[PDB]
Amino acid sequence: SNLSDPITGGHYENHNGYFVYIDASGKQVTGLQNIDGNLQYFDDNGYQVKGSFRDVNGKHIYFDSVTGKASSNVDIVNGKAQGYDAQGNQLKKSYVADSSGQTYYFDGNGQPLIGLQTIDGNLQYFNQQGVQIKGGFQDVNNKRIYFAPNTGNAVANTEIINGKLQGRDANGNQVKNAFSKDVAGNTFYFDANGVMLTGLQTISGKTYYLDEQGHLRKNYAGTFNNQFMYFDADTGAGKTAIEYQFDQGLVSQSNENTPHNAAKSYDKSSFENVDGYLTADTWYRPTDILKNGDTWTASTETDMRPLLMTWWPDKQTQANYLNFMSSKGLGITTTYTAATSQKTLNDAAFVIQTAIEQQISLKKSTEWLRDAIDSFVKTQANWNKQTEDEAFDGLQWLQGGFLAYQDDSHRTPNTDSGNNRKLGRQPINIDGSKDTTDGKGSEFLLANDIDNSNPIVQAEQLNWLHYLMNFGSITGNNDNANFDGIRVDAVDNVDADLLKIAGDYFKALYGTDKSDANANKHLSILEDWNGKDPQYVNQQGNAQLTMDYTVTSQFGNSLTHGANNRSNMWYFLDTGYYLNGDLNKKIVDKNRPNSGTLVNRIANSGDTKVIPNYSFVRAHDYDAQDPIRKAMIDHGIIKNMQDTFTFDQLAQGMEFYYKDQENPSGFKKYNDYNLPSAYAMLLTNKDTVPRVYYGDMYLEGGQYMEKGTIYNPVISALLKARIKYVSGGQTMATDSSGKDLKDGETDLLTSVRFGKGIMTSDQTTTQDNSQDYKNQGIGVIVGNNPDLKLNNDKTITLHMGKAHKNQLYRALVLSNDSGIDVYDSDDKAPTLRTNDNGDLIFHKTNTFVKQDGTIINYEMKGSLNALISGYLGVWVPVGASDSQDARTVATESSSSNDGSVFHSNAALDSNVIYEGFSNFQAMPTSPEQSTNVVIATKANLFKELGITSFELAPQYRSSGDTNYGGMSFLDSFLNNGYAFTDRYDLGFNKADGNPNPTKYGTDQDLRNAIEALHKNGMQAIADWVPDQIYALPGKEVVTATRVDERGNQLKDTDFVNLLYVANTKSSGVDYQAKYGGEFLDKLREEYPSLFKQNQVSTGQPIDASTKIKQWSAKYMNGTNILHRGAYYVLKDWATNQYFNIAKTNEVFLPLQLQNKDAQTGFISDASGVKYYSISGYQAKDTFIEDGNGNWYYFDKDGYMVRSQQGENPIRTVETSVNTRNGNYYFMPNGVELRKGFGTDNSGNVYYFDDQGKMVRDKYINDDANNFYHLNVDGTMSR
Ligand SMILES: [Ca+2]
Repeated sequence: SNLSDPITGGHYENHNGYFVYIDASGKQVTGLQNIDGNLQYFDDNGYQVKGSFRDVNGKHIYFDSVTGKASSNVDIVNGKAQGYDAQGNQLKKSYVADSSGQTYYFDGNGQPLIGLQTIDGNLQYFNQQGVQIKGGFQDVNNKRIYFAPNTGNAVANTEIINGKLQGRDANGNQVKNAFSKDVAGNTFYFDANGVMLTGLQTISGKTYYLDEQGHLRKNYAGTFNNQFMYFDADTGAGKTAIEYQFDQGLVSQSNENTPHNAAKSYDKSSFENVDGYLTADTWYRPTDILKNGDTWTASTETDMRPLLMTWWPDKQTQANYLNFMSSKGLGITTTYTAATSQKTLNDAAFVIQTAIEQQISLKKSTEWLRDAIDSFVKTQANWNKQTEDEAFDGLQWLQGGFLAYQDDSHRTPNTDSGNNRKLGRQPINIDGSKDTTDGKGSEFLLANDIDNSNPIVQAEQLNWLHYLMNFGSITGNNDNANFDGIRVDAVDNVDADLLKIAGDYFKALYGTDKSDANANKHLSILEDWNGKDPQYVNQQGNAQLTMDYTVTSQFGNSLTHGANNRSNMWYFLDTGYYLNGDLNKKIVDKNRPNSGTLVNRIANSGDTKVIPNYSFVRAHDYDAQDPIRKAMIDHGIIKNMQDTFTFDQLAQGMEFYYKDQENPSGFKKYNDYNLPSAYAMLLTNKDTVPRVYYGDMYLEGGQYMEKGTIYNPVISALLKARIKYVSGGQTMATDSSGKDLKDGETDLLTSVRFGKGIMTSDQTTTQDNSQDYKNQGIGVIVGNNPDLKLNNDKTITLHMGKAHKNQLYRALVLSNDSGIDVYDSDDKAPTLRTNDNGDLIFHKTNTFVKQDGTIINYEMKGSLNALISGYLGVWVPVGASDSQDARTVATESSSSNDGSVFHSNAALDSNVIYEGFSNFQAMPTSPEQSTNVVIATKANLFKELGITSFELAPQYRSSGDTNYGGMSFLDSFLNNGYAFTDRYDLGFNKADGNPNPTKYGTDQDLRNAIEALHKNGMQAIADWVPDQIYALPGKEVVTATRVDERGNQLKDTDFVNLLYVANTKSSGVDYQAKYGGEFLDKLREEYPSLFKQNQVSTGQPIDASTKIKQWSAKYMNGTNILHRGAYYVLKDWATNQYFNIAKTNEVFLPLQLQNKDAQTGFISDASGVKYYSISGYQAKDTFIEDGNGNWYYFDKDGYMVRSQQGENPIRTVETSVNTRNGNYYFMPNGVELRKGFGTDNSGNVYYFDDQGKMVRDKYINDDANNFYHLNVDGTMSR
């Protein structure tokens, strides 16, 4: 178990080059101590010991030289070596490696073994001091033995004696007249004189080829005797490759059972199917049924049987089916291989059929068989994800990989999109001009990706958008229960036309381009992560607000992420904005490489036009999802981030996450540092709409608003202070000039706001002579160094401005060693008065006086606790009225002719968005505690924090645990609303009348929540989620290619243009059917131009001429891989045609099923070799694999390709299956060379890969460390 009980909550300190550990108590630690799972030791002075042994109790414990952690070592004790484990026990009969990477083996007495030894059946050598010889020869006994580099085990090896290679075996004896290897893995042959042989050699009646170096060449084809010869993969022995290796002659399969097992009918009646095609788990209606295994009786429509009882795609599958069903008690357990004769396999299928009919009679059911078939099917690579090339790079990380659907009118016309499906039309690639680069958008994200490039689908997205912005009017005839603005989810993963469609809709219906008051009545945001999206959005007129990741990113590097090494606060300034960082001169740099922060705040007087934006520190999807899961992983609750977790599992993890977040130590493993300081900056910045995350205010798990966070009071104060004081111009500075700090420099950031009409440091009074400014403005000081101590001389200054000369200021918020104090009003806080120039001066030590109460002492000291790791001071002017409001109302006048919607100014800055949900909330324990019920009772609270818009979670009904194939995502099983089946169901009752809330409550709860926010003068934001939809219940057959997030075919995939069963069709009787397209006709009549205006990506306008009441594949770009297999849709290998039964004039079935004679096997004729598949058809223009694993290609004429004498064996193949195109090497018996070198008629050597294709223009490596190069023309330079 444990040598010492663990301790937590104490910091490590370093004194005089040594680590000390100080307890939670504040006590220095001596002796052996398990601290946070690591066993460590401190001597009597309290210093930590590293790379030395210490004696505690009966244990001799070594501690590591880097970490000081207890680990195994060997100590020379008195005269002798003795091994020790991590717990300090002398080891017996065990290997141990010491500090220097040497290995000993200690015996029963603890004494190391010396000399030659056999251990666990391994021969090893030890030097006279007991050390293990590794990676060298050694003359023990008469003999000479080589010992392996890591194991130290005896192995054959070669060395160069004099000038000639010699071979040494495992026993240390030289090798004479035999094959022997070397450590690398090369085989040589050594003659009677000991000397290695070269070239072509015949020994023991067999011929081997040794190259110039003497290496035995296996799986090597070439013309050695002026006649072809292929050298074996097993032993390298030469075969003439004249003998055919296929073991299956042409045989007829028809017999007495064929007419009985044939299909009753060739159509959808007698065959289970998808769009006419058949699947591996298809059941069919045979003409007759061998009831009970005795008597054949005509079948009744309900007597369905599995196709795999009677037919198989190939012999391998047949043999596997037989072996699998056998193991389940259905007959003699059989070891069948593809090599087993076809007659034998078919006979064995029938004894299994008989047994099947017996267990059907015995059980009076077929469900046991459904489960047996289903299980067997998943076993086969062609019918599972093994042929789907699961990958996790990029967005594939979420669900394991994507399939892009194709326009294929010949095979899958229902699924044809009518030449739509333009992928990756993100803002920067809206016109496809970056399709060949990484600037093509990652169109595929999650689930079923909707084709937003299709005009018809674009119209439907507008219908949905109308439905949300009139939700209340339509669903409750309540014109006060309507959403006011939107958030556009996943901007970079959809067609950017949607932004224009949304923008123009808002223009038409609300005149958002007419005034700031109209625009700001419908606050709308974008989830737009690309670093070039801000500038796009601004070119297109800011119809929705861009995020400002530049500021969120800098919070990450300078405050929020990591215990120690953080970027300086200097980086917030982006001094590069000005030429030569001339803060003195302030000349703007007109021509920089598109870099830096979106809005400069060094001296922002409102004089330069800037891009309007929202900003945040954290989000429901930023710094939440990963930490919450890392916490679960760290405590063994789940293994992987994509792992499925239950709600209970989430709750347990959440308890650790909370413990870490509130940790008094001040260290955070999963959670973010300095959130209060980050909000202090977020909430005082000019030219932004800040957004506040629910999960920084309340705890992210459990019930909605169940418990506030420790940050709540500080952030609540900042929010109320923002209403009272935050207006006017801004400045921002740091006691720093770059990455590195000079002697006095603290790297403390100073951010100031001046008051309503005050735009600069030196401005003394407003132009309009308003006095509002005097009691407004704010001062913020922040640091990222919890070990910050000022020099005695040093002074830190807030330039509150020449509009605030001689004024008294009081603290709103001040940090200290146990927390951050919050001062709710002037009387309770320390005051400090500004000088003649308007500066508040601060020293290492300060003596502040309260306005009436007392004298206060306060040090400018970095602190470390749960609320901060650094410094935070905020100061406000005393004398602020109780109802003082510094905000600017938005003006109804047409201020701008620029065409733009949003404008960054004091009015827009007066808004605050509250993102009011967390993805990790628990499900409501009762209807009364549902989020939207709570929001209604609590609307008041947010009015007083200055929230002007409430961003509600997506209200769409969760797809839940439903999972038709593939990886489920956390959105779905956590019911957060981002994963949904029905876009229009926002919590309606079941059709039987029973309640059916979402995670957030019923549809009435939502309308009440929205109204309540309007009664308190707040807007409601709808989450618009056009990228995807989950768990569609209806199957269709699509043509699919395996693709990465950008829709580019994976480099090494056979999955190209294959038929696949996907879940793409909606129920048709859901709320998408009720409300789909219903509002478009009214909209076209009222606002024609929306439907006549051309969209950029398509050159076309949106098309409301077709309505979408039911989703189906034709409106989709693709899906995450569904784990069904590349050939779950059944196909004949010979002709490559897929089976179908939809229309009687174009039926294709295996011939057995139509009571015709199916012949199968290889048959020679005067012209060449032919092959017939199990379904009875001739192989033409296709690759075919025999029962022994050999591959062949059959040409257009139906003949196996084979090399002729004196002619080039390399052939260029062009097939119906395009992926297989390439240069192949076929032997005289037609076998394809794979994973090996092949000589042409002229002596040039080429290499052919795992699948037989020639490899060109690359270096190729070998298991024995041999390197070769292949030229562009294919030849091997080597
Ligand atoms: Ca997409």
